[PDB]
Amino acid sequence: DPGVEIGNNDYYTWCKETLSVIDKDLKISGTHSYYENQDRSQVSFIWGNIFLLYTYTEGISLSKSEWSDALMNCFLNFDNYWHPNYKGIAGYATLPTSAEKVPDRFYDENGWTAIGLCDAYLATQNNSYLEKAKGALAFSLSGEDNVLGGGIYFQETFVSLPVQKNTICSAVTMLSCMKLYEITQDRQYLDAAIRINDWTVENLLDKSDNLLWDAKMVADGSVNTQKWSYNAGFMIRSWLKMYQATKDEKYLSQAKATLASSEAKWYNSINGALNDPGYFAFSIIDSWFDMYDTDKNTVWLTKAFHAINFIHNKLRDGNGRYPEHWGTPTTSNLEKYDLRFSTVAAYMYMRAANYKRILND
Repeated sequence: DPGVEIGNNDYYTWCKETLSVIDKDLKISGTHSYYENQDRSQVSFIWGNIFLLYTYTEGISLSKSEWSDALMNCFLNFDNYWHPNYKGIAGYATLPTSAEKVPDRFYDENGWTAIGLCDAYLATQNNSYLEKAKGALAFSLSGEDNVLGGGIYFQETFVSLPVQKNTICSAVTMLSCMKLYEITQDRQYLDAAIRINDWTVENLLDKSDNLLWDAKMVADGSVNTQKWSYNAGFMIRSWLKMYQATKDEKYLSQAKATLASSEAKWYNSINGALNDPGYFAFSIIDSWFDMYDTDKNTVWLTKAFHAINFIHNKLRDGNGRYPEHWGTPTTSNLEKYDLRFSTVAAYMYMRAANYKRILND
């Protein structure tokens, strides 16, 4: 029973507490923008804001009236990161930008954002959210070409990084495509997800453990074989959507094989720890929630609540802050922190609150 794991845990309150501390530490006074880190000297990179977007969006499921304004204010902050036309195409930048400036854009960042904006549209029916979801996803899809036979580049403007195509770009683009396919019923999104998936499985999936390698270098086809939880997790979420859309059992079997291997590699089911950066490992928890949505087996929720309980009860420090990595209990207060460390925890708490509500309905 997940009931045993949920107990009297007030996930909804834990989320609000976490958001309060984030705002205190990192909200830029007089704005709805956030600093990157404890130095409070640079506006945040887009990524930590994406976890806020996800949190407020999920909040709508708990209370539309409580979270609608927060979601809209977040969306309007994202407008600061939107570039309406750089070298012929619109898309989000990693830092605030405007039409007359040169942006630094990433195909993965745009897909992470597209996912959130699709969910925001599903929650609210606000067309402006979907317009940007489509624009962000179009930007991600513009990173796809037949160099290496397919796949999507890490970034628009390579400088110090070698030119490469990356699993996370495949995976967030696939999931975005599947969400927009559900909304629009336009088969071109489904076909894109299938094409990108076929390339990704052929080039970046390790058949020995069903985990995902990180990237493939354009210069020589060499693979970065580092295995990160989020490369598996976003592929699992995508495959589960593809299963729902196609009813082809191959997607479910692949999702289950990759998820089992992800649990074996990263999850200590005894204490609930996830042995990776939180801003990656949360994707395994979202995979468990998707599995519950798929088969209604409550054991998936027991795992999710156990891991989220660990975050609160073992990772949270004496100042209500969160560490980068989820693998080990926190034993002293953090001196350094970036926006994404606590925002991902807030998101997890809101997801947990939602599933607690669903179980008690």
